[PDB]
Amino acid sequence: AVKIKLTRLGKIRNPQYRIIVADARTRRDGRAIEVIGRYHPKEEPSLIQIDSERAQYWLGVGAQPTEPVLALLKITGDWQKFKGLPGAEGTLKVKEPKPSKLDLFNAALAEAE
Amino acid sequence: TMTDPIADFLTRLRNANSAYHDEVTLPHSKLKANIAEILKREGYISDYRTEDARVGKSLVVQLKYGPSRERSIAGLRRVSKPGLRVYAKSTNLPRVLGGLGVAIISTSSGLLTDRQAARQGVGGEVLAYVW
Amino acid sequence: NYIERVVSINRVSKVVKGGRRFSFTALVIVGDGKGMVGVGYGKAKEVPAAIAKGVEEARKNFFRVPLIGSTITHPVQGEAAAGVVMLRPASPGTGVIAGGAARAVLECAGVHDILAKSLGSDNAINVVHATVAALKLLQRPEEVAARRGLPIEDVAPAGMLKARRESEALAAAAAREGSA
Amino acid sequence: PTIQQLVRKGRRDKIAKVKTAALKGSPQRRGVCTRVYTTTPKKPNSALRKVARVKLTSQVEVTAYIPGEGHNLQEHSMVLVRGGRVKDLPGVRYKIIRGSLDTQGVKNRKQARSRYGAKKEK
Amino acid sequence: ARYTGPATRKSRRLGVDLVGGDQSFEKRPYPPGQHGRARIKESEYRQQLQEKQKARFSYGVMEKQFRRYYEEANRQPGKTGDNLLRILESRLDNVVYRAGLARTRRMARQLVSHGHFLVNGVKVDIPSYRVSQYDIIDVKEKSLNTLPFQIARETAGERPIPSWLQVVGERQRILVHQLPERAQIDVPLTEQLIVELYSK
Amino acid sequence: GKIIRTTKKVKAHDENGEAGIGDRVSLMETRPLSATKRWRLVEILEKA
RNA sequence: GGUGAUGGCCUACCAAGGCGACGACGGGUAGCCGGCCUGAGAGGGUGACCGGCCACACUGGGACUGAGAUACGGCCCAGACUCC
RNA sequence: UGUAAACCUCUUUCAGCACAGACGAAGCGCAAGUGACGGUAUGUGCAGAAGAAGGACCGGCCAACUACGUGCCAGCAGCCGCGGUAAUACGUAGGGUCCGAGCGUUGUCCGGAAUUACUGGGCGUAAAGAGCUCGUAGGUGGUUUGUCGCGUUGUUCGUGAAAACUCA
Repeated sequence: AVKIKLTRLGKIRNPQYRIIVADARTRRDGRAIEVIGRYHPKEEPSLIQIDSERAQYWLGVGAQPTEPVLALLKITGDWQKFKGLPGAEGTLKVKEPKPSKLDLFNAALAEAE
Repeated sequence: TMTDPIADFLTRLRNANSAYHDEVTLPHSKLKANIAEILKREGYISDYRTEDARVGKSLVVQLKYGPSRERSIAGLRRVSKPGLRVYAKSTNLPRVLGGLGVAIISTSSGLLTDRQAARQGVGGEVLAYVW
Repeated sequence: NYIERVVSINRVSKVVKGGRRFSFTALVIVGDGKGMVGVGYGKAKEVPAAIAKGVEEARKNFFRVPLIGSTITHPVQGEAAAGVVMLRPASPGTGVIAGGAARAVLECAGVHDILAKSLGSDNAINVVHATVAALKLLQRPEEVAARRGLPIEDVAPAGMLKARRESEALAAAAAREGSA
Repeated sequence: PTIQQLVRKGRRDKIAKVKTAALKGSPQRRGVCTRVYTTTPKKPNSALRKVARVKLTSQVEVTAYIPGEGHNLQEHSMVLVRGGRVKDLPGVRYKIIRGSLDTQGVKNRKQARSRYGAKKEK
Repeated sequence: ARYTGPATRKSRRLGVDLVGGDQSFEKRPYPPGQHGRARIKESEYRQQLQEKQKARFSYGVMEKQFRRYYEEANRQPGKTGDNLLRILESRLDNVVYRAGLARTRRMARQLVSHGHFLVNGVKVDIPSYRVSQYDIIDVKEKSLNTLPFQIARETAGERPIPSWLQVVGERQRILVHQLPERAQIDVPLTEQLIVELYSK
Repeated sequence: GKIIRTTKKVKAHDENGEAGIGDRVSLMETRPLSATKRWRLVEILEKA
């Protein structure tokens, strides 16, 4: 088959995956075709990013993703879109953009004065 | 025999510059003429012209010496020689003296110094270095 | 004020019926650190004597250098008896990169950022003479434009002129902070 | 030389002399000494220098030099070898590391103990 | 590895105060030892080495850490002396010293090594931590009871504080505005010698 | 960097036995027709 | 004829032709590569990790099966060694 | 030796002892539970300098000097080479320097080595011009008009897996 996988990367404690379209008869850290996304669960809001167009392409040609990636697709709405179930229900939580360094410094100044 | 007329040209100018001669004499060719015109532009020599001879034409060059007999041409050297034909991309053009001296390229746009060739974007065969 | 060097001391000997009438040599380089460079091969039975000869003879035989701020114009090959040297400009903040002899020469001259390489005749004497020949082969772009009639713009590229302008700015700054 | 010569024949390079051939690319080897004796160096240096004649496990019989000033070594003792030039001698390339498998850190050496194999006074 | 031996020793080895207020240096500024007076064969290598030993024993870095900093300074696109010196003054113990809450480089190294400070909301028991622009080094709760530190906050009208730094508070809240440059810093020996050393 | 002119034989095919020797030819590759017959003729091109 | 397929892959017959000093036929060594190390740079050495290919599975041969076999933990035979 | 020391203060990281105690799992299940690492990582405190520094070298290349013992010896060494009672070169002390949880040694490779030199070398005497001619393959080729545009050169497209490298 030609499945959608996750490949393990990083260093021994924190994983930092990628999202792959590759054959099933390969290995885990093996050859690829077209990476499309990635996934950082070691973070709490747990990054997700996908090129939805090319994802829908590989879903058209007859891919067959695994459970976790299938969950991520349900979240982002790509699976919901490919199947037209209600529609691309956007469930994704985005990380909080944390404060800006400059504003912090200037605020501390004005607070001191 | 003769095989390298351009080396003949250049070496003859070098010999005559060392002997402090005033004017030079060669047979004539289109390529030699274009070279001479470029040199007359860049400033090395005063003037050239075409006299003639028995069977064919002939060049005559008028050199350029300092007022205190300072030679204007320091050094001179052919690079792309038969055998080792050296070609040049615009990305990897030669730089002489940081760019002071002059390369002499032969290109689709004709003979051109390195700067003119770079501004056009072109590159091609190299022929000589001058300083 | 002058900077001075002692970069070679061999123990020579003429030979005569009694024995060996030894003597001492020296090689001395002088430089203001601004472009003046002088060289001298002094000798005597006395090391101070040879050194002082080298000093005064360097102060005789100066030679001005075509500098740009702190670096040379162009690379060059200098030939002496067999001393070969391939000098070449650096980019500023690089350092006076050379061995012993040429390092002495250039550091006394005032260079701060330059390359070099000895390729033959390891002897300091011929090395120094070759370096000097190279510095003579140098040319100022002004004199180049002079000898071939064209102006500096068609004669030089832009980066060298950037260096010229910026170094003149630093120099006027230094002098106007000094006196003015 | 011309470029046609170069393309037709080439630039055949030197081959440098392999130093220390008996060890077979190995830093050390293991050895057993068939003899144990001493030998004199060349005419300028007048002394009497220690020597062995070892059978290596690389199957080559070779001399060796014996640093320090004492040695616990007779024939058939099993020692370990390292490499080192000694200018005083014609045909010697190999030294012995002291403190391995039979040899002892020669005594009272308190400076440069690592090279001879003796311990620290606490 | 924190060197522990005397600072007077090396300050006499090269005949320069690296702490400043060294009365034993004032007494015996000449070198130490049985041959401290003896004469010298001069050379360029000597000075080039001497330079970096002065620097690294001023600050605390070891040779390998220093060489890494040097490769970084040469890798950067500026020029090596300025780049290196900025990178090297960026260290945190030197920062707090030049702010003045530390009396000595050793003391700063100790206070950081025991984790007394707090950088933008994370504990920092690390001395070689660098500080970029716009970073707010507040101090944690219990830096109070350190008695000469109380003396610091009270009467640190000692050695001046530079321009690119600042202190604005009762708990002595530190602030950085730029990274310095060479003409701004003006600390001991210039380092073309050092660049040349590692250009060897 | 010098230019090297080189030589290379080829073994090719004509169905009708046209071409003599000492000629100039056009050519195109085809699927292999024997062991070491790979190119074919397109135009017996410049006469001799 | 055969193969999933082109092919002396194989076969009967026919003509005798091909290869080569640009080094065939022989000999010695070695797994190839992205890359690694070094070096100013060209370039020199290298192929441990990580990843892609290739060959092998006690030694040498053979095939079935099945979409697909070098078939490691599958089969037949032959041999060495071991075991009841 | 050496501000080294005791000495009076201070800080308490890291180890040590007590308590708490994770994310890693928008996940798997349609059951009710779900962490091997892990009761660790990490914080909270607790008593206190308390438990914690060696290795190589010193005539020169190569920053680092004296004394002592031995005085052709023992022995050292990468090269130059040092030892015949006064050695800064051998072994020991003091001392100093370089490094620093490492330190030296060996082995191999690149470098320096412009010491296979394309960039970047030479052939009168330093090693090197065949004994001299003829000429096959090969290499190289005068002036000039036109043409092909293979080499060559400029642009754009595809590709040059990812990771490595370099920049943020």
